[PDB]
Amino acid sequence: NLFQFGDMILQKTGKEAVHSYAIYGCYCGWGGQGRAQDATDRCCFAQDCCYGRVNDCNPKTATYTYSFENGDIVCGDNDLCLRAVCECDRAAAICLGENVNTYDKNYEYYSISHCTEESEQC
Amino acid sequence: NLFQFGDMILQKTGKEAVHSYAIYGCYCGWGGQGRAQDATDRCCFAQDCCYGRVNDCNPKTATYTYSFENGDIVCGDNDLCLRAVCECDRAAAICLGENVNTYDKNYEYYSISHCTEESEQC
Repeated sequence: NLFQFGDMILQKTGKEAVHSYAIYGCYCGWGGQGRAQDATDRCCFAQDCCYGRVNDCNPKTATYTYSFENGDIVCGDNDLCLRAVCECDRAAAICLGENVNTYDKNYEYYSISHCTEESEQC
Repeated sequence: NLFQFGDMILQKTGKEAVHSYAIYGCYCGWGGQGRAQDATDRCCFAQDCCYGRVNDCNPKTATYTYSFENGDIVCGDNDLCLRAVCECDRAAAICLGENVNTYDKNYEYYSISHCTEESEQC
């Protein structure tokens, strides 16, 4: 679920997701169309593609099992859907940590008016 | 996609989603666990259950066809998945409009610490 993903993001970026990623660019958090504004937004777009490939559960609300082993994120589910969602979140959180250096506050609160361009493809 | 849902929300509530719903309670926008804080949050929880029933597309990025006929929201897709996502958004936007009167700014920016309680069931 997104709060768990938010826990992963906190560990990898030091940022609270509800004040940042939840409203960043055209794809992070609330969005879904337009062009990914930068590397951070591209992580979110790739994660949405990833969610598109899990199977029968709702990624937003699927509550999975995970742990930090040292700093590494380890998904613990056996259940295929919970596990697949956890793997998408893990990968996306590492991607966000990798690109936190170029995080631009100017992309915060983007809305439909900034995200008109044709959507990205998976 | 969420920006289109945001367009529906704007028409029904007069509020810009990225500044409000996108970070409201335990279920609206960024969330997915805990207890729905109020009627508004319950709309979002029911919408997540609705998304759980559409079929093979990613609701966040599925770009559907809709129009306002007077004030009514009319989904125009033939495609089953796009249509089902549009119907979930339409229903959720009407629900949010119906409950805008009890919208509480105090539920804005809720995070995992406020949404610990056991999750709601569909």
